[PDB]
Amino acid sequence: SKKIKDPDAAKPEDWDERAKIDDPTDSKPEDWDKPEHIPDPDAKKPEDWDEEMDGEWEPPVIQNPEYKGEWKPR
Repeated sequence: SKKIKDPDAAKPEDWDERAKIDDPTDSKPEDWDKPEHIPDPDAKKPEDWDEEMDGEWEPPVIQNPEYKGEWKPR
C-alpha cells in the first residue's frame, strides 16, 4: 500500500508556518515582515487628481527597496 497525500510545495491554505511557537516576539513579530510589494511612497495622489474625471486614486504597488528581511537581535 501507499498514500498520495502530500502538498508538493507546502500548503498555502492550512499550514500557517506549519505551526510555530517558541519565542512570541523574541525572534521577529508578525509585523516586522514587510510586504515585498508596497504602495508607492513617492506618489501621494496628484494635486491634479480628479475623482470625477477618473475615479479614486490608487498608487502603484512597487517593490519595497528597504524590506527588513532577516530579523536579528539588534
